[PDB]
Amino acid sequence: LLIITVSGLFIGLVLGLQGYSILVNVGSESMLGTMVSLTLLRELAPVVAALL
Amino acid sequence: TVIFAAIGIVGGKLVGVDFLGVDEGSFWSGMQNNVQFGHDVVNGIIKSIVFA
Amino acid sequence: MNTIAWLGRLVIERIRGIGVAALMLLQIIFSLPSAGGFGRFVYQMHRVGVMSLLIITVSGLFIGLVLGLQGYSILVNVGSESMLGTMVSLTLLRELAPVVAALLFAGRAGSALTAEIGSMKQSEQLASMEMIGVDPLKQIVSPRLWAGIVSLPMLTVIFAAIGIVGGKLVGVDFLGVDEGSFWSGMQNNVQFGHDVVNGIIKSIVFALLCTWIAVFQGYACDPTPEGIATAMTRTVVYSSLCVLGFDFVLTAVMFG
Amino acid sequence: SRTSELAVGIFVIIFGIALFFLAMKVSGLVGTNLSDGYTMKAQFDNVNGLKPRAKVTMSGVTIGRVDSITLDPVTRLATVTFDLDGKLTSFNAEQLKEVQKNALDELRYSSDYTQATPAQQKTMEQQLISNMNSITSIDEDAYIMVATNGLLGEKYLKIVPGGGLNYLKRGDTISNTQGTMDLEDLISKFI
Amino acid sequence: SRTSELAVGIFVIIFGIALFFLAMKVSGLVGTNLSDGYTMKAQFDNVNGLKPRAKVTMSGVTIGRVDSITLDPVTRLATVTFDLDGKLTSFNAEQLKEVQKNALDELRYSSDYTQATPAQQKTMEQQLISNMNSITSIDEDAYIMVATNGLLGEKYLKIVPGGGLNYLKRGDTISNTQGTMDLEDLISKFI
Repeated sequence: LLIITVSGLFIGLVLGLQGYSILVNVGSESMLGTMVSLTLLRELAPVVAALL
Repeated sequence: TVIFAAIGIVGGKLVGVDFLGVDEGSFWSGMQNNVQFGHDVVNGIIKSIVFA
Repeated sequence: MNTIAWLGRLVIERIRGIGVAALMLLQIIFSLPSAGGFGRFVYQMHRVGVMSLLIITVSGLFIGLVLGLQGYSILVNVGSESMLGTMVSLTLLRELAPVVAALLFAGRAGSALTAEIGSMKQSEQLASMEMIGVDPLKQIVSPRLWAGIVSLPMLTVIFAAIGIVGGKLVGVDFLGVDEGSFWSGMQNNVQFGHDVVNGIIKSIVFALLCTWIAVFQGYACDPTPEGIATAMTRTVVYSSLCVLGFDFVLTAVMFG
Repeated sequence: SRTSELAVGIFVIIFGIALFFLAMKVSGLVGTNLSDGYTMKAQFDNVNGLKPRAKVTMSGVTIGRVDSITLDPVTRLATVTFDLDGKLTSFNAEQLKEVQKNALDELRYSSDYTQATPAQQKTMEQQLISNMNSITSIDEDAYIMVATNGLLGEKYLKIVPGGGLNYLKRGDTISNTQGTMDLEDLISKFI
Repeated sequence: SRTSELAVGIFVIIFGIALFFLAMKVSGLVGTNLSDGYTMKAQFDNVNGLKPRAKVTMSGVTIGRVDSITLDPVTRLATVTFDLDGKLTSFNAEQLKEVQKNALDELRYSSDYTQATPAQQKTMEQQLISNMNSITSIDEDAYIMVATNGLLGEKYLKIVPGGGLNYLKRGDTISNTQGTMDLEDLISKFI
């Protein structure tokens, strides 16, 4: 439980870093709450939590 | 994976709106205004059973 | 308050446990080169590098295809999929080639290295070698370290190249966009000295922490072969907390 | 024994926390529930990119969802079945007299009375038995149409009223529709 | 050595749960408080396409969140209810006094004591005690409405502070409201 909780953060922060750096020049960062969620719900929670 | 996806989304909100800054309101709004439950989360668990 | 003392004495041990491992690392690289070490080293890179090549090539595709599937499904309603060649490339160059190729390398060669040295301590080949005076740090460890520093940046490059080619396959051959707008939308946006060379500097300092933590837990394990198998799963935890933790501290530097 | 069994118990708690956080803080399960949601049907012509399970509005505010949609291949027209609330969408025990007072007064008002005025009670005994149950605050000459929110948005349905003396049963059709329009239609819609 | 052995485990744990109570704060859950907020209300004609729990601004800065919107079926009109702040929509004790002496400079003004009454003490005695109570720094006819935040995003409430004498209290009603007009109203307006 511990190794997936603190690995839950560092996947989230880089998604919260590149997800901001991409969305600022397009300006439409009403998708930040959607482009954090839909990747983490559809792929990286099935994939990366398996390899850990 | 449920505990992975929950702490992932909360992690994206942390460096997003507390260190870079967007409209938390907007965030939550778009978040809950796009992500269905029986189409996305329950399909995010059916993948995490047949991986297990 | 006794289980408090058990937790307290455990993480006190883990700190000391690091301070030994740094001293073993400075004792390796600050040494004269052994005679004929190159023939040992190239055989070692056969073991760590060339063996792991297959599992990262065919894992290079399946990361690429899902990026070529969700990258299409997102970009169709916004219509502006002149970014498909850019939103396959810039994620695969900046993050998923440093990150995901580390967690697959800690899997195979990250953990097969701590077994091979874990087996050599138990049968006391390493003890027998010391009595002949060949000091096994320079004999067994040091070619098994330099075949890990060199062989990981030679893998993420092969990971990122087959990833981008994989995104082009299900993109324009099964769904269909302009084959011109793919590369011409790509080549213009992706600098070399800012993105690729920064995509390798991350893959060197991942190769150091993923091998030096791996080659340490084989050396300073114990015998009694429940002492090997507790250590081969002590790296793969300790690597993946330090791959991702050191990633995020790095990407804020180069892409602040 | 009890040493590890209870430290399983905080793992079910942490999973129990982050399922609630997924169910009732993000997922649309807080907004799926109706109450005696009855069903209607309407005959459209343009449902372009109008998915099922949308969220219908009436007057600036949501009321419910859209159930399921097929084509009726005998008249080449869309068929839309959709859940319609029987509570906030209709009325309640206070409002039954509040529409009985107004369906009577607007029928038997002496300028507009002669539209079956009371011969014995033909303006008054008819109007209470004209609705008596299942009736809506939804006009007999309303038009429904397809709307969206923003320059991309998502499609839903928009039940705009207008005028209206009579209303609809639980299960009927609206005699006025308006299909969706987009760029392929818009520029020709100008001239 | 139980001196540090126990000092290692204990100092982690009290700090370690202090990380978990950070995760309860930035999750949108039980933490993240406000300043003694309160629920006014207003009545639009249509806010359709509004998300609740949105932003509400004074001029261009957030002062609170929407709480609820509900319909009445008899008049077919929506009614909103929203929370404000008691640090941005409030008064200093000094600033309460500066408007009360300016209330008699406005109620019994140089022109207003000439054409309301020559001894309008009922306007003079009541501006004392009405100001002394819990009043809000939001004006008399300042109409509230719905904006859009740019071109994308989602709608939110906009307070237009047009003039003001007669201030409002907690739970009051703004009787001047403006509904939303989306893009499809604008096209039919033009061509």
